[PDB]
Amino acid sequence: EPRTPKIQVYSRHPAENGKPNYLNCYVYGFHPPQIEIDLLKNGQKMKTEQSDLSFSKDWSFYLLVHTDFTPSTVDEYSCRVNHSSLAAPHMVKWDRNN
Amino acid sequence: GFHSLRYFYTAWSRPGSGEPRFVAVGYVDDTQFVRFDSDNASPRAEPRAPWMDLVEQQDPQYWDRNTRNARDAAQTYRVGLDNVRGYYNQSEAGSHTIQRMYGCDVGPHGRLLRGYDQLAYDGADYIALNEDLRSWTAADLAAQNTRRKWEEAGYAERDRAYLEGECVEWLLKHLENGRETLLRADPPKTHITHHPISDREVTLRCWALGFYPEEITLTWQHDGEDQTQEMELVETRPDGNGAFQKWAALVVPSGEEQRYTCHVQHEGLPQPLTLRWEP
Amino acid sequence: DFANTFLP
Repeated sequence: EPRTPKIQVYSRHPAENGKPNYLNCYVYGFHPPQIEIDLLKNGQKMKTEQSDLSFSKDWSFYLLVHTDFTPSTVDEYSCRVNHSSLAAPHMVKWDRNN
Repeated sequence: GFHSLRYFYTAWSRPGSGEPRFVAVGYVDDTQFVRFDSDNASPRAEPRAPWMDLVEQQDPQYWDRNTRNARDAAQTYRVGLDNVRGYYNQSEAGSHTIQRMYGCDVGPHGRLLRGYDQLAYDGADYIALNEDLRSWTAADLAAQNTRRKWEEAGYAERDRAYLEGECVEWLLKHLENGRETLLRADPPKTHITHHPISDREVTLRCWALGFYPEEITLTWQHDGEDQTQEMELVETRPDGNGAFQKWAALVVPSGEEQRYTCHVQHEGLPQPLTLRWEP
Repeated sequence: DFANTFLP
């Protein structure tokens, strides 16, 4: 009966190391609205901005979580989402060809 | 071709550990311009797009009017969540959600094409204003409780007066004041990526970045035959700076890449584009 | 402006 979120993790601009880009976690198609979304640096929570809750024609919600980030060689980036539709938090890793 | 002013409310209960929360956002076409969130200290309606930073000079009462509106709205949907929970004879233990979407579609000469005002409960249709703006459709028996009340109060007329008057007038104000943001069509920057999987199988992915508005069509073709049933097409996503991104991908025999073309249609282009992969 | 809000 809950609807499960779909997740995309991506960067604003085609990624290169050294350059400071923007890390995005787009989470959409879910219901009910309460949800926990975190952008993670090497497993540890980054400070982040979250968009104003809105929804689609079928009443399912969508959210964008986003932060300044600088790609490197050593550091892993993931997005962790927990929602009542999920048995436990799901994490999706950032991969410079989403 | 039309423009839209749309508002989106969500109210939802926190049974034990909180009063309900209420959030409101307004959009012109694909651009968000205002929000309200009842969780803030003394909550106010707030701007979310650049031209909205000048509304206070152009309409000195705008923010106070709309803040008072949003705060009344939060108070009545908090009661509304309890009314509807009783219509469905539900217990007080679980959380529930009311959603509302209303607004107007307007064609070129300030001409209203369609007004709407729809509510959902726990994510399913609850009650909607009919296209004639004078009657409501109720989704089930519980919602008939609401339709009868709203009929006897004559709320359809008040909704219709808004959708034909204020909604149309304010779309025009935002369109003109926000012309730089709203009345543009930024075409996508397109390119094709190539990542093989096996010795004789390849993925071709057609990218489109930074476009506005969100509407767009990407198609793959082989020898002019459409490959829609075979393509992987991701959902359009926001880039975080007010534009959008999308790709479409097709798995193809190695050495045969140049027989595949990606077709791109977007309002910001003079003419739809065809795209081949090239070393 | 926001519209009026009607109580369900």
